[PDB]
Amino acid sequence: SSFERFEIFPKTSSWPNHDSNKGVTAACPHAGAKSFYKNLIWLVKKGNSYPKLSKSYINDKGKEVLVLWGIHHPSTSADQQSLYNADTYVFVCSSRYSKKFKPEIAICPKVRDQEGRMNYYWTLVEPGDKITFEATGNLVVPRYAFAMERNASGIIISDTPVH
Amino acid sequence: SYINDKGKEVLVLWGIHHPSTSADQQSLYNADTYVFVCSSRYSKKFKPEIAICP
Amino acid sequence: QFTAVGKEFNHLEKRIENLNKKVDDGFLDIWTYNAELLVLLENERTLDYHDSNVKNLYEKV
Repeated sequence: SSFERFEIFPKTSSWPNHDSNKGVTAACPHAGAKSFYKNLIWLVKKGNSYPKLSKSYINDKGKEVLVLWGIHHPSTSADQQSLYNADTYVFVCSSRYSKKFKPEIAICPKVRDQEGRMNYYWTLVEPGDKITFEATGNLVVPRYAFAMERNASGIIISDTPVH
Repeated sequence: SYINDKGKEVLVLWGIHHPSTSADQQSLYNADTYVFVCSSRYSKKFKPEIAICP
Repeated sequence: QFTAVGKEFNHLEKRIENLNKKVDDGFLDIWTYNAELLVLLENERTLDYHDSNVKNLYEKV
């Protein structure tokens, strides 16, 4: 009933110790060029260090907010070292939600020229609640979240015209 | 360990604690720890996620 | 009642999938049967009614 998309962690200001430009891949091409998702930022190390990441967001919107993030799982340790650190963790928790993630580094079957994996996660933030992201690597970070209120419906899979 | 001597099902509950800081963790308990519970049916290991939450 | 009949399950939720389908198919069967009979029975009565009225008209005369 009241859906809207807003920049939760601005690219220009939110990530001073990390690289937010180099987070593109051939797996998500835009104009035939290496790109990435608009609503998430793939953070890579700045220089030769990836310092402990710590960012939090209080929901100031008068409704539930939908947060999404991703955890990256590179195929090789040489790749892992080159993007981020060796032993890492990602930790997300609100007042309701709480999960730690641990980067499973492995060479998987090649999908879309890609031998790595990227798991996608989400949670709803209560009106007035706080959500903390913490990491030492591998965290695909949120850039855009969605503010909303639900109404108790379905999904049609059809080629039928609209009018 | 506990053997169920009651002639019926018994309901067991327990909790795993996750402190905010390593200084707190050290002061209550050791640095690297684990909790392991198993019956003949149930079996799970737990690993203390130490983090500052809301 | 306002309903969205559709539901979506993954490759590991085949059982609730089939529970959902059982709900859709059980209601289908109930409605189909009842609707058929409701028609068959009220149609008998309607036609009887019409016969009844004529009869009563001829009988009054």
